[PDB]
Amino acid sequence: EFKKVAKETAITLQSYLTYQAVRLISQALSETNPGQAIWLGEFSKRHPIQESDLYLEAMMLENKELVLRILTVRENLAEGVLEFLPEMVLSQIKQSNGNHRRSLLERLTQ
Amino acid sequence: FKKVAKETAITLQSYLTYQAVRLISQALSETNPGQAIWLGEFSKRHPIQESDLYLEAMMLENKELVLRILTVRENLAEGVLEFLPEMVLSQIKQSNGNHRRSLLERLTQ
Repeated sequence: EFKKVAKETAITLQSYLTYQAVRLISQALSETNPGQAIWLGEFSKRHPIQESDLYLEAMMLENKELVLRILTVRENLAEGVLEFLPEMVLSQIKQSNGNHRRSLLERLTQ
Repeated sequence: FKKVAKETAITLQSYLTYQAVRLISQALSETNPGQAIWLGEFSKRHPIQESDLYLEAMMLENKELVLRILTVRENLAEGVLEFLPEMVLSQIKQSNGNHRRSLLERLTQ
């Protein structure tokens, strides 16, 4: 029952999947149309993918076709990845937690 | 879809840690301002986006806080992870529609 945190994490996740889409598409383009990939690279320097909506809106001024392609790719990733995440993250934290704990307590002894 | 899932899972891990620290600091600033102010200074010196290093770093300075972060992040992790796929997937669809409509309008305008 921490909504503020759920909200901010969801929003973060949204932008991250957006970035994750741009990553895939960038690789694709680095093969197919290099000149366009160079553009995408430097575009992403001028605009933080962290504000994905501001990023996408900004892109509309330059390459509408890509925006659309991003919107699609991002949603597919979302479908493919989202459901596996809770189990995945929870046990990662658990394992990480254990290792830090056992490590920190060993330092006290040693 | 596997590589993405792992990278996302790591980020989310890293992120929830941050989010924990944040929540802890909010309380610390209400309670032990000296500690909170130190926490601030520390965060600047060590990048939270690197939790595992960020934590090991802090193990050399405030073991008691490290252990608290670990407990706190896991509480959030359990309270939040579950409602995440519905929220994000829905949130994307919604942003997706707006963006499409906006864009397709601009095209003819």
